[PDB]
Amino acid sequence: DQRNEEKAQREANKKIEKQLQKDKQVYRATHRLLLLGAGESGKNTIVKTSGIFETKFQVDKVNFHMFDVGAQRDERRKWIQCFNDVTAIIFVVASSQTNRLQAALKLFDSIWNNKWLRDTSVILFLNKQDLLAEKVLAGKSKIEDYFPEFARYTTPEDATPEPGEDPRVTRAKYFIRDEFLRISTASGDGRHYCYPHFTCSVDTENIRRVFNDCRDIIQRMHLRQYELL
Amino acid sequence: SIAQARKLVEQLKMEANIDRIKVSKAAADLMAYCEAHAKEDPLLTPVPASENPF
Amino acid sequence: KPFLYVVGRKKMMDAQYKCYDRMQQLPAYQGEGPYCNRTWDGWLCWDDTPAGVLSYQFCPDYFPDFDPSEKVTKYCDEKGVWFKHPENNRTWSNYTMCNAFTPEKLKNAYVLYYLAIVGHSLSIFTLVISLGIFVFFRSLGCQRVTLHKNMFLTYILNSMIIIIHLVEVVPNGELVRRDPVSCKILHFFHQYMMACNYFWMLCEGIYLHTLIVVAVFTEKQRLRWYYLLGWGFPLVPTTIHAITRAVYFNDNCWLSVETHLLYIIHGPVMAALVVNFFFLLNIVRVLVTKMRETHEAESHMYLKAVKATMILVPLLGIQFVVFPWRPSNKMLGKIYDYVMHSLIHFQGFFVATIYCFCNNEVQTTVKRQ
Amino acid sequence: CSNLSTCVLGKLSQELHKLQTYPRTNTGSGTP
Amino acid sequence: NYETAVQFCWNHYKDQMDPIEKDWCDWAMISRPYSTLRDCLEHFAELFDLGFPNPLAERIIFETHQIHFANCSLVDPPEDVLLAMIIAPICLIPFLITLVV
Amino acid sequence: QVQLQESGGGLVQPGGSLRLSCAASGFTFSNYKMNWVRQAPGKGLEWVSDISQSGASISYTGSVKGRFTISRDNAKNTLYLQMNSLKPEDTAVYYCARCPAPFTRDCFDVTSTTYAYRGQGTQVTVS
Amino acid sequence: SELDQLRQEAEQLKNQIRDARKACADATLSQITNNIDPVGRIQMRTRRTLRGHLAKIYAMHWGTDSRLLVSASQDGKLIIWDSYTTNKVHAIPLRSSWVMTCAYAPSGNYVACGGLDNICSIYNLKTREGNVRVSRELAGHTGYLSCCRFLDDNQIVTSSGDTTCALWDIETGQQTTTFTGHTGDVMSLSLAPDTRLFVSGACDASAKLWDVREGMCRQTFTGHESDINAICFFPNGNAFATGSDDATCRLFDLRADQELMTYSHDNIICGITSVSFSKSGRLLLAGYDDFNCNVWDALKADRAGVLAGHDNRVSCLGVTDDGMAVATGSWDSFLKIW
Ligand SMILES: CC(C)CCC[C@@H](C)[C@H]1CC[C@H]2[C@@H]3CC=C4C[C@@H](OC(=O)CCC(=O)O)CC[C@]4(C)[C@H]3CC[C@]12C
Ligand SMILES: CC(C)CCC[C@@H](C)[C@H]1CC[C@H]2[C@@H]3CC=C4C[C@@H](OC(=O)CCC(=O)O)CC[C@]4(C)[C@H]3CC[C@]12C
Ligand SMILES: CCCCCCCCCCCCCCCC(=O)O
Ligand SMILES: CCCCCCCCCCCCCCCC(=O)O
Ligand SMILES: CCCCCCCCCCCCCCCC(=O)O
Ligand SMILES: CCCCCCCCCCCCCCCC(=O)O
Ligand SMILES: CCCCCCCCCCCCCCCC(=O)O
Ligand SMILES: *[C@@H]1O[C@H](CO)[C@@H](O)[C@H](O)[C@H]1NC(C)=O
Repeated sequence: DQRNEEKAQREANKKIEKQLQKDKQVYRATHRLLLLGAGESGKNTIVKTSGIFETKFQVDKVNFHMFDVGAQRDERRKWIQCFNDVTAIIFVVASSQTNRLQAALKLFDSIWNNKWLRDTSVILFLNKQDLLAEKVLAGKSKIEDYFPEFARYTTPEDATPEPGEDPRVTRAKYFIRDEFLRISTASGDGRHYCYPHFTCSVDTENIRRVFNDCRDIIQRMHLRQYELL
Repeated sequence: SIAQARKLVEQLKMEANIDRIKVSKAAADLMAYCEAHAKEDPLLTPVPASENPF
Repeated sequence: KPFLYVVGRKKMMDAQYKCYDRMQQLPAYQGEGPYCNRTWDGWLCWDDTPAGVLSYQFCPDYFPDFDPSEKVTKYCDEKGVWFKHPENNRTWSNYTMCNAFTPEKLKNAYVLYYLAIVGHSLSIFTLVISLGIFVFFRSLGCQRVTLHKNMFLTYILNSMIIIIHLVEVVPNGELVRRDPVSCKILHFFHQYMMACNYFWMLCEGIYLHTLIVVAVFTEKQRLRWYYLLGWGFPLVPTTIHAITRAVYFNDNCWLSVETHLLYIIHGPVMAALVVNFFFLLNIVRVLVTKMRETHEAESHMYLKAVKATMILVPLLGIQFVVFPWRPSNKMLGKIYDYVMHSLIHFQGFFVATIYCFCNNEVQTTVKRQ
Repeated sequence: CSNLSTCVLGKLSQELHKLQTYPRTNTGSGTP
Repeated sequence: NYETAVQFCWNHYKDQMDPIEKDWCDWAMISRPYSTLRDCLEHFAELFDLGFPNPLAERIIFETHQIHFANCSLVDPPEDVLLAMIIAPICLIPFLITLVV
Repeated sequence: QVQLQESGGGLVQPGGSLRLSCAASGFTFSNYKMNWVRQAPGKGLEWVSDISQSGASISYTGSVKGRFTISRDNAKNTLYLQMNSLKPEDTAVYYCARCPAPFTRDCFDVTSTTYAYRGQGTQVTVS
Repeated sequence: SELDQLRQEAEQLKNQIRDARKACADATLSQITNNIDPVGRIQMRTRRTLRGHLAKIYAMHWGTDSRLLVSASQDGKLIIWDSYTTNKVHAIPLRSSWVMTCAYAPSGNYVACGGLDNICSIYNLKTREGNVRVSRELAGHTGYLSCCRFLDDNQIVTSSGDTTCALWDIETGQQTTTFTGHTGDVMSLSLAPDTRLFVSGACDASAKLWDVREGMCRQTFTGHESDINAICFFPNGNAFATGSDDATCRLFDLRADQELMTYSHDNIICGITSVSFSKSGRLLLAGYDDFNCNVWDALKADRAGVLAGHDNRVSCLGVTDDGMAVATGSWDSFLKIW
């Protein structure tokens, strides 16, 4: 008789599906995030060897799982497909030798137009605005020589600058934002949306910004399940 | 650099002196293997529902 | 006589005593010389009228074919006496106005009666196919779908009992006069499912509100309360109604709707549908800000804001709140019937077409399989 | 609930029943 | 024979209404007696050619409102119990809706 | 074998011109986005310009937005970079980098230190 | 320049290889198989559906018993499936959820997993403690693990995204042989039936035949034009197929050292993610980005069947050791037996 080993197998599957059901709760409740910087963009400071650094943090009783690819090579065309099911990709930009801003613009262009990232929103984090604050008000042109269209660019009248902030940086601060938005407003297609912010690696609300931005992504994802948006 | 590119040339000497049979022989061998195991291929010849466990 | 004639006579006997009390209460009215003495003609009473003045009064509700919208006339002869019919020389009040529109009201009702059967025939054909797609193609299976399936089951089961009620009970003259419990507990199932259908729209509204407005992050909600609010709750107002309907105002097959006992079923149901309207004013409010954060053009934002509103009307039963009361006007109430009956009887067809047939996720799933 | 939106079917069910099942009230001579 | 019919149900309305003479001016006490007088009159109106109402019949009804009702002074669930089974299920939904969240 | 043998290059006076060809062999041209990347002595691989598989979409980096002009001939399977008004900042080994996947709008890893679909490079010196 | 004078011999050796392979290219696989009987329409139907996974399924491997199979999903679960009864035998919780490969040992006692953690986790499926625990973690790789395959109970070849394949000893946990030939991210490896040589497909559009015992690259096959995401040995051990992003499958040969066949179609402009042969190697089942698999004819190069029962991208597929079933993992968290 072999039906005595099958009943032990079908009851083992009962324990497995109970564990899978309990693990289905913690998986869907936890929001996976991809912290992908542009090199020396200061993404290490936003969190505060191994293949990937799993970071755990909860906001308003909502647990988030941020993942920082530590020991991965600069060839991202293959392991970036693993982050299709993530809530958002935290794109940290240096925002200040090599033109790192153009490398971030090309990295954001490939991420935005990737066939497997068409549904994954990107929480753009233009980091290190403190370093940019003296790169525009003390000479040392690093945004005009690297971008000639910045000369024929004015700060939007509806843009809200910070209290006590010169227009020379605000023009450069929003031009960097507009440079990444020119890729978002072209390949959006109502599937994923870019959420640019001005982080400084010294703020205390960068995690709160991700929480508020992930709220819009899940909201817009549910708004599309009912075909409302 | 100038030292790692040498092994790329070293590898091409170990790759150009190998034995290579003709394609007509390399194609007839795969063609013979597909027919010598055709009757044992359930995906090629569908097995009846008796032996099929799926 | 049937029960409707019993309560009609009770209201008739009630008005008989009140005016005979009013006959002695009002003093003698000396009009323009010879006047018509106040009298009770058997159904209504008429006050002191001058000679030649045509007295108008609303039609009484003592008979089924009558309607209080019409008005009756009792002329006064120029002799101090009322107008008597040349039929048999008897004082007579013209009451033809109440039942003169019965042949045209029965025909107008039959158009709405067949609008329901044909309306509930597409809410069944297009729904068992729609409900069959969700349970078969379980790749679409999600918490939004598992509530839509229960929502589709309320539309289907209500459409089946409504048809059974419409083709078997209400047109049958022989079945209603006997007023057995076979048509009374069927009215219970008709009311229970209508309450279940109207309350599952609230469950969709609550889920749509908890998915978008409040608590956006949490997934796999507790569905034991959605089944309780959608199924276990609607039986409470139905049984309290059904018990009171059997104790108080028990008529033939419970077809009568003039009683206020039906507000037990349609009072919480209209209160639950107002919450759905307050949920529509929250999802659309969020949907507007979502497009405002994108700076989309107003010509296309409004095109999507009204499109999202019109597709949420059948699911949340918004037509029950934007057109809650029938207008007393004859022409306004006439179009109100064809508007509401087409929105309610085709509601099961609208939710199946929009959320299952027109849904992009469902169209791709069936075109691949 | 006679004029409520939720009861439009019950009003339709009553209107079809009140006019078809029960005969028309006589309003001729010998009646009020 | 019609007038003989009027007198039959007339005191029939009295032998049921006389033992209530102490409070015969209350409506709930006269609900049935007030109606079972008229249904004889119309049934006897269907007996003969003259149909209700008729001066041979309405004068008796006019007689009734002078004998007892005039001598006195003049002025389904109730409104409190009907709302007990309506306001309770209505306000119970906002309580349940809050706990569904 | 994906063979990207580039032509052109050499020492040019500042404010001159140069045409950089790229013999793209071993794969199906007109299906892959063609990019241009350079590596200045003492700097990392930076992106200069790209061009779509149909020639319509054209992009340059900021420093060569108006000076350089990219071009491709799908018939000859070649890629051109019409460089004009060369400055002492353009002295770099220009690489002809092909996009990894065909029929895509995404171009990844064209500026990575190790990339197999990048040409051998042309030593363009502006002195 | 001396380095340019060093590439003088490299390109001379490349052109010599391109000329040596031209002499062996006396015919084509279609020229020899132009008169054979086509296999006709090969229609397979979904027999089972493994819907236990939550996230997208990245890899899967059949056991040599042709009944048990393991699947890797990005949620951090390594579920061993009983394909006959669909009963999940095990549910292994992984330390790192981003697993990109899983290997079922031929003995069935051990199972592996690897991904963005750069660590191959060997799980013992025969444990008397009552739980499936990590037997050995291989953290020597510096890049993400894309593929891994078991040679022995103590030997496992794991390819990695660091352009390097490695041979491991599970007892010592150290690399016994390191393959540093590829210049791009190695995406898939395939062991020969003799388990003495294995071919690895990388993002350099080239496939390399690696000797496991000697540690050298015997041959290099660069017939593809884009990243080779898939690879699978021929059942005879002399050939292998390669799936790349150029929407083309190519059947090379370890003896001809050149591309024998190209499986292409105008309807297919999507990269291949997984390839597999049958028990006879006649059918070439390949997973595509068209959310479905295709049953190619290895000898005729004509599509003979389609497996269109997947909602999302088919990331992996595998054929049993007896050729009775074809499990196809996809990104819709669903494995399906064909
Ligand atoms: C008035 C008469 C004619 C009909 C009375 C209806 C009820 C007796 C039945 C019919 C609909 C049934 C419900 C239909 C579906 C469900 C969902 C079911 O759960 C699921 O199916 C969820 C899991 C999944 O979908 O995979 C639990 C029981 C319940 C609430 C059923 C409970 C019993 C109900 C209310
Ligand atoms: C006219 C008469 C015949 C109506 C009879 C209705 C009952 C058959 C219904 C009403 C309430 C229902 C219950 C309401 C809620 C639940 C909990 C529900 O639990 C879940 O599915 C939880 C899922 C989760 O965890 O999210 C299972 C069905 C059940 C028992 C339902 C079973 C069917 C019930 C008893
Ligand atoms: C917008 C949808 C409109 C549907 C209208 C349905 C009308 C059904 C008519 C059925 C006619 C049956 C036979 C005639 C009966 C009659 O004279 O009323
Ligand atoms: C979904 C199937 C039913 C579709 C509708 C069936 C009823 C069609 C209309 C019937 C009109 C005649 C009614 C006769 C009533 C009676 O039998 O007394
Ligand atoms: C879901 C639709 C149900 C339709 C039928 C409901 C009414 C069935 C009631 C059966 C018992 C009561 C009637 C008994 C009749 C008799 O005395 O023969
Ligand atoms: C409560 C839900 C089911 C309803 C069953 C149908 C009841 C029909 C009426 C029963 C007889 C009337 C009530 C008892 C007599 C009385 O007190 O008047
Ligand atoms: C037939 C149903 C009609 C329902 C109409 C719903 C209209 C909803 C209006 C929501 C407005 C949201 C934007 C308000 C902006 C503001 O004033 O700040
Ligand atoms: C009563 O009114 C109706 C209203 O149209 C009229 O047709 C009828 O002739 C009137 N009755 C008599 C006796 O004139």
